[PDB]
Amino acid sequence: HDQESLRSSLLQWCYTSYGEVFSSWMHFCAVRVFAESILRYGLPPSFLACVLAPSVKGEKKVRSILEELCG
Amino acid sequence: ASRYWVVSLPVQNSAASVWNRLQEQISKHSFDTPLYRFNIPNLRVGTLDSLLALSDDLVKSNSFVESVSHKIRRQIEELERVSGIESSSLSVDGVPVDTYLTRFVWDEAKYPTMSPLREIVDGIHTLVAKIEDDLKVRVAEYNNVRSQLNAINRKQSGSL
Amino acid sequence: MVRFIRQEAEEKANEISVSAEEEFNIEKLQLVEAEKKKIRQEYERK
Amino acid sequence: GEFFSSALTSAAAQQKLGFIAGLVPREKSMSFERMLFRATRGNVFLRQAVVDEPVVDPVSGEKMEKNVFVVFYSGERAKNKILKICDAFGANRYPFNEEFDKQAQAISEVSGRL
Amino acid sequence: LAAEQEAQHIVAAARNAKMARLRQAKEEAEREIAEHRAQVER
Repeated sequence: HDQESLRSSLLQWCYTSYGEVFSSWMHFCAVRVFAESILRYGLPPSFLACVLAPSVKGEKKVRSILEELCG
Repeated sequence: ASRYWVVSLPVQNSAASVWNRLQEQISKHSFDTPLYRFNIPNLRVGTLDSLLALSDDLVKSNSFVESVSHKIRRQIEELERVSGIESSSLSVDGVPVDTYLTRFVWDEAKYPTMSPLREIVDGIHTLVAKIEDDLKVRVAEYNNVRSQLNAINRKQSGSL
Repeated sequence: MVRFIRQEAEEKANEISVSAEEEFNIEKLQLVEAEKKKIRQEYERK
Repeated sequence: GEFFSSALTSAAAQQKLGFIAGLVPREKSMSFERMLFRATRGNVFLRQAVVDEPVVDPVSGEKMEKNVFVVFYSGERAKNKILKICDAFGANRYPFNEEFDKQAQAISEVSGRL
Repeated sequence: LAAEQEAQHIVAAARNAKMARLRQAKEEAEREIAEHRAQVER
């Protein structure tokens, strides 16, 4: 019963920590936006990219649009 | 879970119909692409050498993010009772995935210092490492509880 | 590109110079404190 | 030394930086542009040869299409990767003086020694 | 180039002129010490 509670209550705190880790990953993505801005533009942070989880067709269309800055 | 899937384009290299059209009114609406973003620049940026150092450290930052994602997707889900935290409950920077991915408001004073991010990135990485360490401590506690599980009751039911 | 590097170099030099000037002011305050202490000592001796 | 008038003009047109003097073979054009994008970032300028003559290897006289080139490094942090890229190029690489006359004199002295 | 001129004597001039601010701090320190000494002597 204690193991089940830990998987339900202590692991509820683990899920809260997972949400905090998701927040940290969002902050990391925010930092990476400025990192890419510095890498492919001037030093000051300014980005016009986007973050999502699109389908293959949408990613292909985005790459076709952005082929002016292809890798 | 899902690994990183963010696109790479500066302000001067917007792929939308207009430079400011990345957030909305882009051709992505026609293709139903869920892409969204909102600017949140830092107070200042480092030099060229600082930029190169940050780019080098971005690999370690991505590795740490991947480790945190793997831990969150494995330890919580495997317990069969910890995956109850939905996207709203696990909202990134206080906003769900619909809004968290549409803005960079996480660059506020919580993980970074709202300042030149050359060391603020390392500080936020250390904070994320501490969070992952807490998650690993919880996973170890769950493992010890499972060790407490499958106890002497696992033997025969008597007369055996 | 190079103009942004120019601003960073000037900003770093400006901040360093201001910090050095503030440190020199603090050192001067400590120096006048020591001078006042030794002046008090010599006045007490006199 | 040829880059002391070509690469310098290219950098002036494109504009603290490092010296990426060395070499890059005729087949290193892709690696100079497609690769090392993080370090170069597109703000650097370079002058390269097309291996007009077979340049002998630094430890071999058999020679190949080992063109020599001089570029600008985007700081020491980027110069760390620039040195690795130049090593991957593997052509007849040797640093020279910044001055065009001094670089030409060094080239003449090395040719006389050879 | 422009970057070379930026990293040129333009910044080293201020780096060396920080000695002027240091000298001003020393001068004001000496003036304050002399004023305090005059006051206590009086």
